[PDB]
Amino acid sequence: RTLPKKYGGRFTVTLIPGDGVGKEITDSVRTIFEAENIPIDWETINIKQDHKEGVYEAVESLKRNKIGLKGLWHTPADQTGHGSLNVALRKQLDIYANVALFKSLKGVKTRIPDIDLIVIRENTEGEFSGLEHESVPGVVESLKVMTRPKTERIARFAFDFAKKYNRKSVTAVHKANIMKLGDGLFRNIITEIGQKEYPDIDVSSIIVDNASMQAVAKPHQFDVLVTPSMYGTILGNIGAALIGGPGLVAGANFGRDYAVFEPGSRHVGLDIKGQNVANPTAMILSSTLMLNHLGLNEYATRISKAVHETIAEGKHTTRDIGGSSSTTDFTNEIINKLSTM
Amino acid sequence: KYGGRFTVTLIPGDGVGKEITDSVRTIFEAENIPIDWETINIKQTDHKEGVYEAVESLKRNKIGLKGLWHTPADQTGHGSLNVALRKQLDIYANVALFKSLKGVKTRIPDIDLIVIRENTEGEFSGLEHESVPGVVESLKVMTRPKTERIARFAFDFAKKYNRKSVTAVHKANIMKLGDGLFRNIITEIGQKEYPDIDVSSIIVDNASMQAVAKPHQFDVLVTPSMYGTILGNIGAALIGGPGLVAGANFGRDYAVFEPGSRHVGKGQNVANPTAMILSSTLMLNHLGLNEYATRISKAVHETIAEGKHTTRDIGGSSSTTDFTNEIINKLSTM
Amino acid sequence: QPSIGRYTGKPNPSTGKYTVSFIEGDGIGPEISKSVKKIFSAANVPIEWESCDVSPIFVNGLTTIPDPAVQSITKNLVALKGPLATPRSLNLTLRKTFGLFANVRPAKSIEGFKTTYENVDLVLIRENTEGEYSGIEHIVCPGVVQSIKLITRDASERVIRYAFEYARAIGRPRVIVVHKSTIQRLADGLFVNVAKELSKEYPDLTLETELIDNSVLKVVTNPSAYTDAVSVCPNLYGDILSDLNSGLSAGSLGLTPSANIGHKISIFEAVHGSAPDIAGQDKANPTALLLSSVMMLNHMGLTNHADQIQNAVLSTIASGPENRTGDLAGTATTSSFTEAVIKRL
Amino acid sequence: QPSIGRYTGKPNPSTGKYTVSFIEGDGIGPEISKSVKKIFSAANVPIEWESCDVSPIFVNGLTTIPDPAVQSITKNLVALKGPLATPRSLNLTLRKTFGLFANVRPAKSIEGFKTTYENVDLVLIRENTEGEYSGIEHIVCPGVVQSIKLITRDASERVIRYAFEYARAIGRPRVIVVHKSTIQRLADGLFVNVAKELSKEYPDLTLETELIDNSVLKVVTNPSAYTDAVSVCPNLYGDILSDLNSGLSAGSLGLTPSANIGHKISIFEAVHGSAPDIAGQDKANPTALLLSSVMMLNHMGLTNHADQIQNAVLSTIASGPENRTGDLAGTATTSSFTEAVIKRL
Repeated sequence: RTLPKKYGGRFTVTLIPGDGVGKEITDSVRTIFEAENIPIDWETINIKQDHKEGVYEAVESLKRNKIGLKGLWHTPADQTGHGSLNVALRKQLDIYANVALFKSLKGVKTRIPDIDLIVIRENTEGEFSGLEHESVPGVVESLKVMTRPKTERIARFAFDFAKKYNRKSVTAVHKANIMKLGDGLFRNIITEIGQKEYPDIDVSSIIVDNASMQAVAKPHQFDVLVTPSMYGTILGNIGAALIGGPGLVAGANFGRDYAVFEPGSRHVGLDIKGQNVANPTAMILSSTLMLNHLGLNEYATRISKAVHETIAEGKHTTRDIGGSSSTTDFTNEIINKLSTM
Repeated sequence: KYGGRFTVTLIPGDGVGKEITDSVRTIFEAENIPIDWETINIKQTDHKEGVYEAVESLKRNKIGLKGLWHTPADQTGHGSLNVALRKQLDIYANVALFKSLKGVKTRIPDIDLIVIRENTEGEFSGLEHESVPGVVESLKVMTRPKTERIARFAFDFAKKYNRKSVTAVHKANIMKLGDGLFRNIITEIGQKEYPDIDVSSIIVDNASMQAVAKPHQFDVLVTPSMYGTILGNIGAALIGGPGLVAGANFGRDYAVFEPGSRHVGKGQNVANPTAMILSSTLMLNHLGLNEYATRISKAVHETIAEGKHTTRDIGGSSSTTDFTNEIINKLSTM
Repeated sequence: QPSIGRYTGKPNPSTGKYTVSFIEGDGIGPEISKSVKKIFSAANVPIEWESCDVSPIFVNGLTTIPDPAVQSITKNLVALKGPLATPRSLNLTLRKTFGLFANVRPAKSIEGFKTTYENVDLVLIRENTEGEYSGIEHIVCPGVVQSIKLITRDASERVIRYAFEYARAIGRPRVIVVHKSTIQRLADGLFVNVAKELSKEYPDLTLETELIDNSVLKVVTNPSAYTDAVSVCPNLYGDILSDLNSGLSAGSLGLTPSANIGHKISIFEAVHGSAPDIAGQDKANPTALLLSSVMMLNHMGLTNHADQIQNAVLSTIASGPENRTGDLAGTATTSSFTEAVIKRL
Repeated sequence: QPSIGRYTGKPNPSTGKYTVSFIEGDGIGPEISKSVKKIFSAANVPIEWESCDVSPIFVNGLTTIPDPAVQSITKNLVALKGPLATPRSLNLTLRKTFGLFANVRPAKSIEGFKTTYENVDLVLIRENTEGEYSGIEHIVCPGVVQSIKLITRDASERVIRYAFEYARAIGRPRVIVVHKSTIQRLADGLFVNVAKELSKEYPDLTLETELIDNSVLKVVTNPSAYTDAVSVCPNLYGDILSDLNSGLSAGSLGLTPSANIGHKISIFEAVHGSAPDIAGQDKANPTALLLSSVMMLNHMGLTNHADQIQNAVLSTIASGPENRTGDLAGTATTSSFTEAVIKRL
């Protein structure tokens, strides 16, 4: 009962589809899941037109089920990590670790090939817990905190994650050159927890401006990046561009008792506005991270091979990675390789 | 008894501090008390080598007697020594005793209040900055553990000295969160842990008014750093001035005794040593002596009761030396 | 009369009577307002009332003041409000909408009435804008409240100007700036510096500065030592000091007038409460609201009527125990008091 | 030319040559400055130098800038500094004393030189006064650091004016304000509002706003999409964005010019380091400093000499591998480079 909701072999997971596009990509997953006959029952939550009764219902559903799959709203709030839902997940459920996976895909034309980085960002402090005030007109003041217990969690999370997925490098990204106290604390705590508790893993540090430059020019030097709230959005968007856009980026959010899976870039530059045109890959891949976590993951390996194979052959690919098929076509092609699998 | 001898830290202070300190040294040798002074030469309430030596002496001896500097810093609780005692020694509770004295002409008679003030937070741990020109911003904290300590301290003190009322003084009407926390914690710790004691609350502005008009309604006041100085000065005025106010400062491991008003209100050999001597007896009590404390206390009360040999601030015309010698005189015949 | 919050005159073109907003408030509000009108008519003063309602309207959850009253008071430039009970803050929005920046708090002994302190005549001006009024509180870590408070040169150079012009306007030599340890708080350093800057524009006035510690020690041991002075302080200690002063003069807020001065508007009020449990019973004491009338008059220029309704009147009628009221160990009623005043009016 | 930080002309009354402070700095500073003078003499430009020392003097523990250099630069109105090593902050005091409020950071691809990104021509103006530069940190409770950061309308309506006037001055249609979620930070709301207010005083220019998230996604997938635009941002993201832009254009700070524009003074510099371990060995690359020279020239009005020393010169000499330098997988030396430039100069 600290455990994912489960009756007779079947998991109940929270499904929060989001807006119109979120519903399209969410339905892609629903469709692949029924086709593969996976033991998952969706408890779908309709958050109708950062509406308060829906946020309450989603939080309440997550409290019961512990695991969730979440789509997008393409309002500026959802994409940055603010807006009622995200703050609820962070304040009420204490979901403190955002993970985005940036792996290059076999059939996607990218300026820099074979990328494999993971960005882990702290999700409860800094940007997400400030105070801002205008006390004399024309002057805005920000008061933000960085605390050692929150930064210890995120460190252990990052190292435990590197351990579990056989990553060999963890780099803390910070601005300790200027913020000598706050970001100094961050760099220090990460490197200490590295040497004392995880000796088999290489710890390192990089100033965030240098990391930006280094990420667009020589991405291969990086493995797992750990950063405060404020720099993770920037590093993540470089990540997204590097592998062919937001539509290809898996994501997960973890707390001690809760996990919520969702595209790692919030489909930032996933405009492509039209009906049935959006890339469902990020949602599907996030879907498989969820399967892994639930202990399924035979199912996850299959679904993952299907989508990698489908995008490797330029046929039936969606418009943002150079194809011309609809999200439905793409989904059906995946389901098709699945039955013959 | 028969024991041995306590070594206590003595920090005399400036010129007047040294006068009143020497009054105590004199009474003490006359009564032949088993106390050895480890006297610390601190040039200024800022003199970095002196402050370090005083802290180090207190770490060894645990108990201290401290005079005054009449710089504005020492009188308000700032300046290097006071912050050292608060940051390094974690001395968190300042106590001032306002008892009316038998032979002192006061507009309101028979006063008996105790003001206990928190000494590590609020005013004493802020941050202030001027980030755009002409705008100063203060950032102060009030925390539950520090306020729980000061609460238990106050109630423990009421219990020990048979006081029946503890009133928390706060500004929760405006600072609903921070001073709300303060009022609540004091009243809760009262009802759950100290039922035999009456707890109450009063907004600080109303308490000011109430203190100058009807002081008798109060017993033990507990307040944050910021209001303690104001309540304490009303207290000092009520009983005839700073020269009559005993004081003590406590941490878990340390105690430093000193006049409770920092002598807000010179010439050579004219200052009232009473506050210092009375604080001196608080120290005796604490050390477990206090047979000696009862005698010295009776001596000074008796000496000031008879208007002869009284110092100039309570209407006499004698020097601090005359006053000291009169006290020592009633002591030998005791 | 002070150039800072000067009253823009102009009687009614027709009646030859000045327009003055009221706001009778509640509790003992009504019966105390009634007594003010009967003494303003009986002394024949150039004033026609215009009772306003300031009941807190809510706009965006932010407490706002009703437009009927806003327009009334913005036009008349003067108001005289009585007490009102407690629901943001009623008094706080009042000061924000009308640009009230200074609070004037006199505390004087009543001649012939035996109180515990004697010969007290204190004047205290406090800032009202910033400080703990515009303060912000928040929880930083789990058991930790942080307070944020602001002080500005502009707001300070304004109460301080007013303090000077007010000392001149009542014939007092010294203005005393009260502050806390100047070197360990640069917020008091800014207030003191601003006061020294203005010192030179007012050569007829002596500027003293005093530690709030010393001020309270002195004032309580001997209140008279400050009857030749006008004190100013930052918003922080204003509440405390003014209530301490009223404790010296009377032993309560009962007999205390107050003035809230803005650049154009100015509101005058007693500082005691609604006291609902004594409403209707005709036991109220209008002295406080009466003396705020005097301050209002004096702010308008009607000096002759001011002294008339203050000099003789209630000041002298508060002599003889069959007058007074239940609060001052008296026997009179709010009605018997009003005309006992009209007697020596 | 921008009216904001306009250059007050005046050549030397006698020589007919403009005075320009230097500050050769250290490490590879000397040899890179030498190259700039040899190319400014060889192209015959109206400029006489005046090397300054800015070694950090300490006054009250607060780092101050030497008076020799202050007077020199306050008089000349222009300076051109190279790198300098790291002892409050050397660069930070430099900007405070001379009132430098804007930092102009271009990032352009070199024609004929194969880098990983192509056709990038980016211009980013960032605020330099406030933000994390005027920031305060302190420990609130025992494991808890709080940061305080300030942004003002005044400082914002100034980089933003400059951004507009600089976009007009180099012929670009759009200025893009970059910010973070506007509704969940009213700090970026203030910056964006200020930009919309100035939008109307510059009708020839198109104002777009963009989330910094979207900007970095777009610019990295396709740099060229921004070569018709000038981006401004608040001080917060300035560091990160400008270094990301230089990663696109070159893959390091090696070829990057910058301008620090104030109300009257203006300092131009390369942004790479001292790189002491390659000093003396004649391996330095003056391109960065050279290109700052061009920006300096263009700020002075010497447009003809600007294009001369930029258009042909080092831009075109950076084509052919026997030139370049060790950093750009080249073989040339800092000496052989300087005259190889004077060749097509």
